[PDB]
Amino acid sequence: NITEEFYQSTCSAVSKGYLSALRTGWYTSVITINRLLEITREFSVNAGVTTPVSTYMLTNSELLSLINDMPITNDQKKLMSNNVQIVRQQSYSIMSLAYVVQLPLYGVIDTPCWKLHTSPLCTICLTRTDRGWYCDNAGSVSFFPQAETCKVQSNRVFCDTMNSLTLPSEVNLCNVDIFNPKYDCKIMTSKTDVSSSVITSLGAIVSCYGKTKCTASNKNRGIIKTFSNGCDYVSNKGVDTVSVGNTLYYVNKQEGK
Amino acid sequence: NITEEFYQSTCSAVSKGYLSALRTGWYTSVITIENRLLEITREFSVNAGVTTPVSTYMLTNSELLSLINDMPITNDQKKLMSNNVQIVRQQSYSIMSIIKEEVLAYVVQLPLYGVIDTPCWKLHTSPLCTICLTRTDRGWYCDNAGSVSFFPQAETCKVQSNRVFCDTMNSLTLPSEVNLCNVDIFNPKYDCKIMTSKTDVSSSVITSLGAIVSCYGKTKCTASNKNRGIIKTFSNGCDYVSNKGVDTVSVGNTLYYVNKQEGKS
Amino acid sequence: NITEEFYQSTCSAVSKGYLSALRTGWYTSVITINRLLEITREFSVNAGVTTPVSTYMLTNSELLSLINDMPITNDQKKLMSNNVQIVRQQSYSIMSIIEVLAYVVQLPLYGVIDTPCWKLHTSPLCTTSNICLTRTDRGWYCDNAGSVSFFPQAETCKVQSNRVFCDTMNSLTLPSEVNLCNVDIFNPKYDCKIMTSKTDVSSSVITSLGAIVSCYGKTKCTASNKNRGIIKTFSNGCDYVSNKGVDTVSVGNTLYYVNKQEGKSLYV
Repeated sequence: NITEEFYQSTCSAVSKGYLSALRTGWYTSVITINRLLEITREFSVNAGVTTPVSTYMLTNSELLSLINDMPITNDQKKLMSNNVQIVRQQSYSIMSLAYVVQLPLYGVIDTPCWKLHTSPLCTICLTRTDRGWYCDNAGSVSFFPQAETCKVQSNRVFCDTMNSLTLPSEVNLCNVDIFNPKYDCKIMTSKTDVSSSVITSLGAIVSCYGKTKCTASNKNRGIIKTFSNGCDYVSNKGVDTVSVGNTLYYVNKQEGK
Repeated sequence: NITEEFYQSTCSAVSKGYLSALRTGWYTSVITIENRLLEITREFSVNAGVTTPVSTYMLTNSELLSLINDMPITNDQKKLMSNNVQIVRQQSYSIMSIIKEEVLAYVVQLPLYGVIDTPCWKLHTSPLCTICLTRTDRGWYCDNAGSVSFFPQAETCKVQSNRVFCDTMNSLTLPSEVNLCNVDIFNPKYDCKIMTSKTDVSSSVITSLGAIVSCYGKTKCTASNKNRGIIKTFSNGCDYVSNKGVDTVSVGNTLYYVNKQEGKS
Repeated sequence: NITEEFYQSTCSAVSKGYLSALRTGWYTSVITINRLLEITREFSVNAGVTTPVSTYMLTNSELLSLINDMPITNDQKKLMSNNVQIVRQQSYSIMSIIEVLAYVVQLPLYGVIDTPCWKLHTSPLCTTSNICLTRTDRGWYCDNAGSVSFFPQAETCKVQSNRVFCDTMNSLTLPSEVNLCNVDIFNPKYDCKIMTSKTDVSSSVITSLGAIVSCYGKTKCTASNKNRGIIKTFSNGCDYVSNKGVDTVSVGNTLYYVNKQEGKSLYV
């Protein structure tokens, strides 16, 4: 269900097909008491505040029981129930044996999200500067600039709205045209050639300029492409590595023994 | 007394009343050991020789107060750290040393606060439309030797009650005139950082003691109470809600929760 | 081998002499299994994903064995072998499905090595109604296939001795002409990023081998030695101090510590 589109005119790639869950609240629960030994160790090691929330601190069934108590839709309950791993990673446990457990509440769910990657475009060079995750919100778009804040599992993304930036939909036009009149796209500029590569979700972007030699290879077939002056995109189905000068980039994870 | 002031003219809220402690140094101490040893060994194996926070196994409550007493600082400083060992541990590191022949040696690293008891405030912001503007520099501010230190990454400051503890390592220094941006974005004494839009935008932001709601264009925004129900239907404006009288806010189909929701005990 | 240059004209300092290793890939390995107890605890505490990769999860020798399997040069293998601590810190371990316990270990592959890196620190510079400027792009820079990779988040780079290990995931690519911003902020070959003020500002910044002190307006700033007390009183300007000769700096009532302060030892 996940796709990636490449836009040569702006030297940027967009990974689409994700579905959202945006944290807009917290649900708290007070808890009192072999298992006690593990809880005690955790709090001693982390000075009274832990994350993720471990199974010792809260068991798989106790968690589902709390999910059921939460004041939310059934589709929401169902979604959290299938992603306890992420839910735990976005939760906190705080000592006050008494301690308080703190779980996320998702204000909105099943909205489109996409991730944006960018590379230099030269003729002078321009690079778009607003990389990261975007999600549709209440008719606008929430943008999440810090990579830490969004967790992905298959086609589901879970983001924290605490430090998000709200933007109009017209930002999408920057993908096609950097000089568009409806929104002022953020860019960075240079007066000299620059070459590099960026690994994206389903491939890689290669910006190759000036005298630099750039090549792409396959583990079995060796060198399959030599690039010249341009901005190009390569699929992870047909390419395993990219080379920019003497720097080697790996498009796929390299499976070991 | 912690308070929150809302400023409609800039669509921003400021949480005030905090008192500061800014880390400007480190105090180190070498520790040797010939049950507790088992826990220390595990910690270092799991964290590849460097840990934070500093656990009670690595350094006991009384050993810690003893070190706080050794540190070259004021008594009010000593008193402050003594009442906040939890935070102090969270801002400290423990580093394993060489593989000795007959002992386990490691170094413990504790914060030294270069200044204390200065005012801090936290700034939240939401979009203001008339074309829209949003102020950009959210986060913690603290007074510092006649200027203001600004801490843009939320991770860097720890709060407990009315005390804040921040790390000066990656701070930005600014003049006091930055306060004037709260009331007037177009003031002549300082260039307030803003982000702009040519189209309507709607959103909400949860603050410390409430929430801000920016509602523009065709979007429906409402605020509700548990008891009662819908109190307020908003139209085109920037409004603030107190967490004493409102529990939830709705922007289009997105629901925001102003209070933490208390669950089964 | 490691030096630091101060540039008064820009109120900035550059630490040089480091050598690079830039992560551009991952090497994965599937693993099946007293030791089992520790592994189980780690996954229960961290909800199935851990970093760093512990000795329980992967032993010192198993690690070197994997380093030997990796498709890379010998100098690379030699470098990682001397820095297992860092390698573990940059690696992940992820549990799978289901005494029959499977998990995947994830190690960095360094696309390039032994290139120069430097770190950039900056402080406010004020002049003339006063105007004041601060350069905004602090952090690590490394040479990379004829250009320069910049790493703005401090988290991403780990240092040990004169070696730096950085993650290219969130890097920004820049031309070499950025170096000219060290000497001249208003240079014509590159547009240096700056932040501005219309009022005086004073502060200090601790660098790798010293500290920078920006002292302006009515503020009093001093520098001291433990063995000699006050050795300098500053006036309106931007100055640098070496950590060999100075231990503390004072800006108004705020005290900064240039060196780590050695304390009392304990025994158990």
